[PDB]
Amino acid sequence: KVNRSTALLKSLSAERERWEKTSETFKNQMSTI
Repeated sequence: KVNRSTALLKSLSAERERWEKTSETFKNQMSTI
């Protein structure tokens, strides 16, 4: 279904941005160990 795929694309884009943020915070914790 088209709505199904569109919702998946939106949620995976949000997840991609979230995981970029998560990698940034992991590097920040890396800098302070």
